[PDB]
Amino acid sequence: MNTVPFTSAPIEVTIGIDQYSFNVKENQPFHGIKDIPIGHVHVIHFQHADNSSMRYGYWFDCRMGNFYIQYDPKDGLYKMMEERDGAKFENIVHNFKERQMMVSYPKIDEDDTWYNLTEFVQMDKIRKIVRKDENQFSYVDSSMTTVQENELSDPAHSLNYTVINFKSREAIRPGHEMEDFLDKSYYLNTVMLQGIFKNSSNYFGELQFAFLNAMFFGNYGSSLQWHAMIELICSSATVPKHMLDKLDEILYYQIKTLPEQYSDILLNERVWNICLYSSFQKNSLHNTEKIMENKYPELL
Amino acid sequence: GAMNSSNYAELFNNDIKLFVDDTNVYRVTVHKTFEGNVATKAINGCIFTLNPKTGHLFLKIIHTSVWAGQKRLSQLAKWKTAEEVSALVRSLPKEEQPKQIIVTRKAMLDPLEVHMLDFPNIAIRPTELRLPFSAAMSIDKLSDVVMKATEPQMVLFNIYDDWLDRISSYTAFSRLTLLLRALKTNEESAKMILLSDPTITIKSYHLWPSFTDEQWITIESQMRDLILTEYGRKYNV
Repeated sequence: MNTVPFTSAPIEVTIGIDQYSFNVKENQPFHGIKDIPIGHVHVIHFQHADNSSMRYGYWFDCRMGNFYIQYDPKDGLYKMMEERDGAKFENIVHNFKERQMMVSYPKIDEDDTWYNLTEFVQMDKIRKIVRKDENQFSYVDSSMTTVQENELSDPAHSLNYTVINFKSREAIRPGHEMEDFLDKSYYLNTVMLQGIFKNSSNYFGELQFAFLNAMFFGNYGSSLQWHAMIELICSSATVPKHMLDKLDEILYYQIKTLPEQYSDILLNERVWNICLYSSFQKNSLHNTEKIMENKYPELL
Repeated sequence: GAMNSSNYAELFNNDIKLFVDDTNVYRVTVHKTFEGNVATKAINGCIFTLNPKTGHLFLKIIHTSVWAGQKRLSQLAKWKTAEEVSALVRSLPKEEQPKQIIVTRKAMLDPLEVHMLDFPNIAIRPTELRLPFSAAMSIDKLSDVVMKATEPQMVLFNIYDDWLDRISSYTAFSRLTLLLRALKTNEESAKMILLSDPTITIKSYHLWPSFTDEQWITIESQMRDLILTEYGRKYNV
């Protein structure tokens, strides 16, 4: 169990850790988050009380280093930093725990939600989507645009998700125009799985990371990417059976976790109705279809 | 974006463009089987691809053999249309290729877009105009060449005959669409109008009769009369 200490909390802020969240008052004696489960990536995220715009945060894995948060009054945000002196870090954390100035990561034992949302998500892949190679952790916020959005403007601050485009030469083989447009199996299995991602685990990891950035930061390009990756699978007649069963589980937990009040913006009516009722895979997503119909029947 | 009454003179500027109409590509007769079920029999069809500025018509005849052993033919017909239009463009010299292709039905947009990915600079556009190109098979010489075809074939026409020697392309297109709208609303009456006087003939190299300017005004008036009557009939007004 690892710890992310805070130097201080100089501005009033709602702090998220994974799917949990806590309100911290201005200059409240808050010094961080303890008992963070080892073995998973995590995200710590922020919404200032005075600017409910710009949700922002940091993806990290405590196995990769000792990380802490410190407010920067010049740039006006809570920044993640790495402490390279392990003795200084242990000593700081031990004092803060002894003074009981940390919140405990509040996981219920039965609860597998976070594992189920991050099963295929790896820090090393996050860091290739979010390029800032001098840090071990990755910053994301509500406004960052994706590489594909930039093609339709600052490249250093972009989300380099894999570009998917159903009306593209990459997606359509000369002479198989109609076949490849109506059945995307070629594009899924040869171009994306075999060619770009190498395996379905990496595909699922990027899909899961895109969803989580959409949910936690309202990142619109991430929502586009999540739906595109779902639609590519649902629109393929030929999908490995284990991939479909895993996709059903992935989406089920994403739909289960989504705020009820955010379904209007975070769910694309067309994609979901196509995927669940029109597509090749309309009969392959039993758990997802059941929770969608009981939780968001209006959308459908 | 979409083509409508507001940007109508764009059709007659000097950027090459084509209309593509697919309404006569997949044609069938519906009939009863011996067992009393219903079946279709396909008949020859055609793609109607028209340069509205010049009158040049690229009539690709669609022989029924292209449907043999195929499923979902109304869907295939859209992709076959797009394949053939794309092949036509590729066959034209670069300076003859269109800058825009306007499809008369929105369901042709994605098929044509996908087939034309190699041509990112050719704009594929829908239209809000209700153009009467489906009536092209009411033009006797076009109907005749489609029904006689024993194999796939492209036949080139000028759908304006020699009109551009005397009128502008805006006016020629207006006359064409008036003639076709008439043929579409009441083919028999429209065809009576055009041929009643046996001293006006169709030249061997033309599609329509050799009317003088004055006779075209009369003809055009008779076509507008036809269309309005039918409209009162249709709608009891």
